Amino acid sequence: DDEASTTVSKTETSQVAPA
Repeated sequence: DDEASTTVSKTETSQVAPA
């Protein structure tokens, strides 16, 4: 829930969207 998009595909590219 840190990055909004998804739990599944939660990688570095996902983490970049907040930080």
